[PDB]
Amino acid sequence: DAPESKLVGRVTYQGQALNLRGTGEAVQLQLYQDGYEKNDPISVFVGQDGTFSALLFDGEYRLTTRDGNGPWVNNHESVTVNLKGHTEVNLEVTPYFMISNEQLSVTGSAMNASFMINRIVPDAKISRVMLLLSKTQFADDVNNLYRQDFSDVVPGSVNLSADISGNTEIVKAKALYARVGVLANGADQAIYSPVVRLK
Ligand SMILES: [Cl-]
Ligand SMILES: [Cl-]
Ligand SMILES: [Mg+2]
Repeated sequence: DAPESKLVGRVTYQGQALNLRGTGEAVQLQLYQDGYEKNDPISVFVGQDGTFSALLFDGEYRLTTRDGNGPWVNNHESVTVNLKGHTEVNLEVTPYFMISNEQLSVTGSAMNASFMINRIVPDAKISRVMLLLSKTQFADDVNNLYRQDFSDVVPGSVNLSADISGNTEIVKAKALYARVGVLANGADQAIYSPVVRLK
């Protein structure tokens, strides 16, 4: 009916893609269009690696975060998109925390996780830190085979060990993936490390 094109994008911080919950419509962005035709915003769901893709009608769009949704300041961050042919964009946000220098491993007895939690927003506080394992490439606070929360972690160097002994599902798993998550006080979603395949 009208020219259509693929829009590909990423949510980033200082140009680096964010690691998020990419399942269950956990993290969404909105695409707005201003014109005669009173077009409602289009919802786009962000993946685990912070990417999104949409087949849309060619035109001018305003890509923004959804109010109060995501592990970042509720600043209504936005970017103008001129969609004509295959187009790629990024959207800069301000995360509460960033996870870096991750070292994730499993023994027969424990999941060991060493990493750094960097505070980006000066008054942000950590609500919980999560150690996760999954049988699949998808791992998050809902989608996992094993989850252990830590509620007294502060920013800086972190060294955690979660007891996975006696967990038959981990022993049975043909493939095993690990991830860590950090949820800020007042946020609806955590920030994560990349998913690491352990077996
Ligand atoms: Cl062992
Ligand atoms: Cl569990
Ligand atoms: Mg901005």
